[PDB]
Amino acid sequence: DPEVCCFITKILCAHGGRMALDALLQEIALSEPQLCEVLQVAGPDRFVVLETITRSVVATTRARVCRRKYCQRPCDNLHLCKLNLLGRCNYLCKYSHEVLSEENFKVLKNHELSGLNKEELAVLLLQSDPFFMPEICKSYKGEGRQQICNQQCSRLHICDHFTRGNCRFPNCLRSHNLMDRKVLAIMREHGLNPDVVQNIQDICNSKHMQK
Ligand SMILES: [Zn+2]
Ligand SMILES: [Zn+2]
Ligand SMILES: [Zn+2]
Ligand SMILES: [Zn+2]
Repeated sequence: DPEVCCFITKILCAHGGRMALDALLQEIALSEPQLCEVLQVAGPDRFVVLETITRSVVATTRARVCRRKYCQRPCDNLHLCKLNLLGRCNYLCKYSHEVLSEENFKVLKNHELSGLNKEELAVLLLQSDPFFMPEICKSYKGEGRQQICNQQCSRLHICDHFTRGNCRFPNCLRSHNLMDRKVLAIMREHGLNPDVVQNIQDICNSKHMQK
């Protein structure tokens, strides 16, 4: 049911975007096969199930924040301040700080996320929309060479395709490890804590299996 999915998303986001199946069952009030049937039918575009023997669920969405500076309407994306959600916008900003605006509520409705408050929505977006990640080094060509990039580098040395869930290269040498200490340090500065990065990592790992 749509009312069931929406409610799970809500529980997960209220616990930081991730829950172990045991903790979820003790909130949703369904049986393990009832909950698993819901999760599997909804798909990996809503819930990502992972075994770490210990089953865990990660909340995700196909909803996206508009990347344009001056966007000409109509637009099917959310219109908000990226920096404000990353805790880097308190100062004037030309982007909307009204998360649950009229236009955004319409978008949330298309993605069945109208139930969510601004905190739950932010948790969800920080781990689902690749737009919230730091800029990846444009001159990064992969590991195992002398010239990895054109510097002495302050940017991410990760596979750009992997973050967009479209790394289709047979034996890719560009890093897929967002859990690397050097990467986590760049993430922390951008406004993404290690728990958020762990969720991004697992959603990206899931997207890599389908494509
Ligand atoms: Zn737009
Ligand atoms: Zn702002
Ligand atoms: Zn670089
Ligand atoms: Zn790759």
